[PDB]
Amino acid sequence: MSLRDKIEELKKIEKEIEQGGGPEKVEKQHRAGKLTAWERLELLLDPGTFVEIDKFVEHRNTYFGLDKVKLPRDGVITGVGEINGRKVAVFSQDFTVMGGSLGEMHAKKIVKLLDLALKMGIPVIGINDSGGARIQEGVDALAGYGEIFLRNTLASGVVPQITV
Amino acid sequence: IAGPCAGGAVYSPALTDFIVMVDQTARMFITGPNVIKAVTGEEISQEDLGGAMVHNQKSGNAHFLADNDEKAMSLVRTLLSYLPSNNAEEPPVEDPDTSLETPEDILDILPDNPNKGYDVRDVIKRVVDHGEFFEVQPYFAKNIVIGFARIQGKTVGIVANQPSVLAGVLDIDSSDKAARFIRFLDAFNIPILTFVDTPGYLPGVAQEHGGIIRHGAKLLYAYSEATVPKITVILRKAYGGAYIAMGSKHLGADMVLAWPSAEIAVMGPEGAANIIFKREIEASSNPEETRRKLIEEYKQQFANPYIAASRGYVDMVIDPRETRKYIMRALEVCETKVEYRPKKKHGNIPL
Amino acid sequence: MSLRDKIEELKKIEKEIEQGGGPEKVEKQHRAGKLTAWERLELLLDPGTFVEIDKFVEHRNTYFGLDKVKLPRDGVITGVGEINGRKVAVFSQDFTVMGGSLGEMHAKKIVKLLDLALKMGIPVIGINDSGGARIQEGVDALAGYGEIFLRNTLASGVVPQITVIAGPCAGGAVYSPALTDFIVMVDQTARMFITGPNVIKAVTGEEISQEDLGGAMVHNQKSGNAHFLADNDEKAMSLVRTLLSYLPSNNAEEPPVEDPDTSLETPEDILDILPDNPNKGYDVRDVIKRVVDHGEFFEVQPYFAKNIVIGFARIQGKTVGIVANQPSVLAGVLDIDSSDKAARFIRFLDAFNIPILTFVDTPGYLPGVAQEHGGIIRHGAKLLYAYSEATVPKITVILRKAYGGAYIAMGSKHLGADMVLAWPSAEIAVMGPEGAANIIFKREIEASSNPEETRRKLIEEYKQQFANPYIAASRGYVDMVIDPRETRKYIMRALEVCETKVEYRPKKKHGNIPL
Ligand SMILES: [Mg+2]
Repeated sequence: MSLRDKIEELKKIEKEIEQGGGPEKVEKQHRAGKLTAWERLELLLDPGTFVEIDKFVEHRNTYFGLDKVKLPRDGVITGVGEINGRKVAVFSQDFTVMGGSLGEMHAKKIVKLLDLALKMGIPVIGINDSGGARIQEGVDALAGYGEIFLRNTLASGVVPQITV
Repeated sequence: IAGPCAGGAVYSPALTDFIVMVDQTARMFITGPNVIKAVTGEEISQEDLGGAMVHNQKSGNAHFLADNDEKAMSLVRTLLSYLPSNNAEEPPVEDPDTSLETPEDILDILPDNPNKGYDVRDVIKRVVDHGEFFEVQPYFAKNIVIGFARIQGKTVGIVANQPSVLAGVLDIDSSDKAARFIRFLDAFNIPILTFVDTPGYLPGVAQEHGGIIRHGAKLLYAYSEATVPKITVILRKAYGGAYIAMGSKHLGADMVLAWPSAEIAVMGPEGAANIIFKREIEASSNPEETRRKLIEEYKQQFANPYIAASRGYVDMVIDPRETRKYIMRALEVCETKVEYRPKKKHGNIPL
Repeated sequence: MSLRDKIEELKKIEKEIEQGGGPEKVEKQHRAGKLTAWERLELLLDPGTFVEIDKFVEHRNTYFGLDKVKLPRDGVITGVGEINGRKVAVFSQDFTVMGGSLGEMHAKKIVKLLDLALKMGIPVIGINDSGGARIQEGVDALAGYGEIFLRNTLASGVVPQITVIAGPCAGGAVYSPALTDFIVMVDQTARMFITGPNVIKAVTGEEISQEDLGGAMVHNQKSGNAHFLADNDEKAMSLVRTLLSYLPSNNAEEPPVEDPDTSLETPEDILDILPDNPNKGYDVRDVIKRVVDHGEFFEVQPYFAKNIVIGFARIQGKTVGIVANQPSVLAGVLDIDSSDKAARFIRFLDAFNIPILTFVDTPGYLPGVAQEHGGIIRHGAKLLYAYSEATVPKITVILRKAYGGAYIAMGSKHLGADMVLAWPSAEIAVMGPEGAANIIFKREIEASSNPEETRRKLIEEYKQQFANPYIAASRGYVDMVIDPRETRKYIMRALEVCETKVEYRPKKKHGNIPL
């Protein structure tokens, strides 16, 4: 309703997105000896320096029951932070959301982040943790990968690219 | 302009970036009152034809009104303080504000009632260094606000809808005003900070017959062409072509933030819902109940800022109290933004 | 099942797409006096040269019943064809598919087409025929328009962009046209407006028809938005082909050379155009046509600011742009509207490497409070900027009057003209000779027993002694005072030399032209 009611609603929506694939999937990540997508960033970056973008992105493909589910961040955290006072573009795949599978929107977020790293002249860090293509999205997932590969090639010898 | 400025004299000032005019003593016109009277019959004083207020308020020719020569000299010194010497230099860094916090009372500026306005300068000043805003062309096309300010000591230019004047619409004069300013900022390497709250273009036969099409396109061209950093904050309404024009992601903004009060829609929610549900409204056993149900529902489900955030058109929906901090950090990253344009002698902007 | 079975299937899928919105929507289109999107391309492009792309594109948004319909081509045909043997990118909106509304995929098709034109260095022809945003698709529709405008802006002054308005063009749809170089509007069937009459009526109480608000003639005559008025879709297609024949494919080419007139002569009757009475007007196009190849003049914006004339011609087969004061309309004064018309045309010419040929006969600027209050300073300054900035060859011929600021603005030597010629009828002065004598001789005239007689003699002596073309020629401002019958020869010879003209400009992202 009011501006402060809408701020409280915004906070609800963000907490939900920040669950990832939920407490049970998160617990399983930890049992496997693995940190979550957000815990990794929290260790990688200078404290308090990370700005997320595209947190509210949602998938568009409806196939095979995708129209009945919400997929937080579409499985990937993208943003810019600092490492020892220098700007770095980072992405961190969230395995808790459909095995960290790469949907169309997931790919588009990484493409956007790579485009941005190149344009701003900052290193990119990719943290990979993914079963592969979200199979349900069909050829859009391959389009997604291809565009990423294209961005990696243009950035090659321009900004350093590190993968984990 | 610190005195008369008549005939061919006027064109040099028009070809410079900014014109300061001194209140009672400055006058500028191509043709004087005697010749106008001899040709048209119109009786007018030099002040009313081309005084400093006329050019600041009506003609759109001048950017500042100084009360006297002293004030005009200081005004010039202050304007230069925001600018580089040339286009190969970064603008200067002055008196940095490195605090991150936006005050709590930023939450009390927008009215509860969406039909009411507010002064957008109350938002600007709660986001920029030290609350300092140096307004350009304040008397002309007041439905849009433009000027200089600083973020962490570095010059930014501001473009903002003014919802307290003509509902914050865009029109012929506001397009001209903002478009030229944007092009100046771009040329001299200054970031562009845009604040959005607009329901669309001013309707009117005179707007259409006056060329709202070619004039409005100048603002699209200006943002699109610009390679400086472009950060945009949607405060409230952003409908139709006006959403696109006001530093949208689609014209190459680097970051788009939306307050939770933002309302992004293809047209006015009322007009959209009337078209889309045209049939259901006409087949209901009470149209105005269903039409009002559907309009509220359209606003809630379709016009909220999360639809555009879900597509990545809005990078983040944010607490208004985070606004200064997002801008500061975006601008730290964007200090090294390099963007290329096709090789051309120049473009063909609409005129 | 088999490959040939799959070919038969493919052909069926294609035939269904080619129906557009269906037989009844096509009948309706034709009843409105409009051709289909495909019939238009057929006339526009050389026979059998069109290659369509993205024919099989389908919309993705499912809102408001959109998941229960097929929309062929998503309402737009895109591809590449030839016009007179040269490659051109084309799009053609299909009004029979949801009123030619712009969806997400429709827009992406057009974006892809513009990206391609730019990359390949070829012109773009947009045929618009659209109710506006597909509102059922919401912010994606707006995203679409936005990306189109960005592509138009990037392409601006790199490849020629021509828009034909051949039906409705409402809302944000209007801005892509505005960002293109030239707009052809079809009489009666074309309409363009941001806001429609019903919204205007609801908000301002003004009652107006669509034709009176945004018809082809309105935009040609009142608003200054459009450059040509075609009767017909057929006529609009032939107009586009003729226009392109003047233009290069892109900004890295010299313009095309076509059917050279190699004669040097200017007919004797060029001496009979300017009246004996210097207060009488004439049609400047009678001078233009006795100087350019074959007498052929292709006029741009002929209904708007008719006190100035612009268009394309050829000299020895090579494209030139014409800018000329029109003494038969508002005594050939400069004003807001003429300044806009000429300045934008000149910037186009310069961007695409076309010489500028100026014909000067102007007493100055239009006096009036509305001119001052409407910004004649900033608008007038656009013309000065446009000439000053131009690095293409600039040839200026002064036929008669050239007074004050307008002398300067009309391609003067001081703004970088490569050659300035004056007829013996030329009258170059710092302002109108009456106003100048009134200032210079203020004391003699006021002192006199008969101020009007005294004033009258001084004006005559001033015109004779100070305003003749030989004063400016004595300083080298006018390169030559010429016999009017020598005009064509001078222009040809100068243009031959100026083919290799190289001029630099300071490095900048761009300038800050007044708007
Ligand atoms: Mg104007």
